[PDB]
Amino acid sequence: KLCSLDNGDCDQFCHEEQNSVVCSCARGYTLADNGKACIPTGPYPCGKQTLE
Amino acid sequence: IVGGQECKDGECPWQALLINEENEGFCGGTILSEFYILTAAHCLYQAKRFKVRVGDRNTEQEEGGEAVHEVEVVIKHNRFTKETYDFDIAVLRLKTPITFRMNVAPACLPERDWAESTLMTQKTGIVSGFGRTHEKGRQSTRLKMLEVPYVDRNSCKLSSSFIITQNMFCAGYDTKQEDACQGDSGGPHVTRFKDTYFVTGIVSWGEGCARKGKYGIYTKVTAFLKWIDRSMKT
Ligand SMILES: CN1CCN=C1c1cccc(Oc2nc(Oc3cc(C(=N)N)ccc3O)c(F)c(N(C)CC(=O)O)c2F)c1
Ligand SMILES: [Ca+2]
Ligand SMILES: [Cl-]
Repeated sequence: KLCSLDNGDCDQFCHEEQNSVVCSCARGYTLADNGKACIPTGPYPCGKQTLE
Repeated sequence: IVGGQECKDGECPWQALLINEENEGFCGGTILSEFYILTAAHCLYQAKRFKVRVGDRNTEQEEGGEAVHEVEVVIKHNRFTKETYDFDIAVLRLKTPITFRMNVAPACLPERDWAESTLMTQKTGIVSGFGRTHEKGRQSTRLKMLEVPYVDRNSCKLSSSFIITQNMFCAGYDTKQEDACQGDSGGPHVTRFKDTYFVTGIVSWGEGCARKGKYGIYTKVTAFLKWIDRSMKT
């Protein structure tokens, strides 16, 4: 399944390479050490409601 | 927007409103970054000159976070056609940058493959705007949003009296009288994935508003991601 199985555990973009999953993020985000999570780099990252 | 609910404080931060010379919101847009606004090519024909307002949720009241920006460059899709509304997409380069804040933030541009297999396969998307609350009613003074389910392509084709091209998709309810409407055009259609909102469409057109058996038609943004990207390197 890879990306077909719960987005391959990626927070955002998931791609399959040589039968494995590769996660990536939108601009303004940094991929976490776990190679899955997307960490905002600033206070107003894209795609986030301003509930502050 | 016919139906749905008011966008609460900070809920649709990427909403942009194109305003004419009398300061009347005539179309919507989506904030893509500090300098760029995504809108429909057909809205360009609705005003000889227009500006862009961000951070607005109520046209009749001062909230304090609103800001108007002039457009320095309009980048229309050169293949846009009025007879079909095909390629209904345009990017606006602002003269001055937008500073993000409460109610002012960009929506994320996704990557095409992931967007089409994952975002567009979600049950629903969210559309928003200051458009008409009723097909023959008045435009809203309050920013509204509405969750619209994706509609199967064939059902999409069969419902329409006009050509539905591959650069378009249907969203809405066949039954329920909830839909985008006039004035919402050029506005955002986003899909939420794990608390993050990605741009998936641009409010394009529709046979009336909220009619049974009819859907709202949107520009398929995923087919223009490379075009948008190139435009943003203007
Ligand atoms: C698909 N093609 C190809 C050529 N023409 C069309 C075409 C045919 C019918 C309508 C059309 O667009 C049009 N759509 C309208 O309303 C909208 C409805 C919806 C919605 N229900 N989701 C979203 C955005 C809108 O702007 C309109 F108000 C008009 N108006 C400006 C008039 C009005 O209804 O008041 C219109 F021409 C365009
Ligand atoms: Ca206001
Ligand atoms: Cl601003």
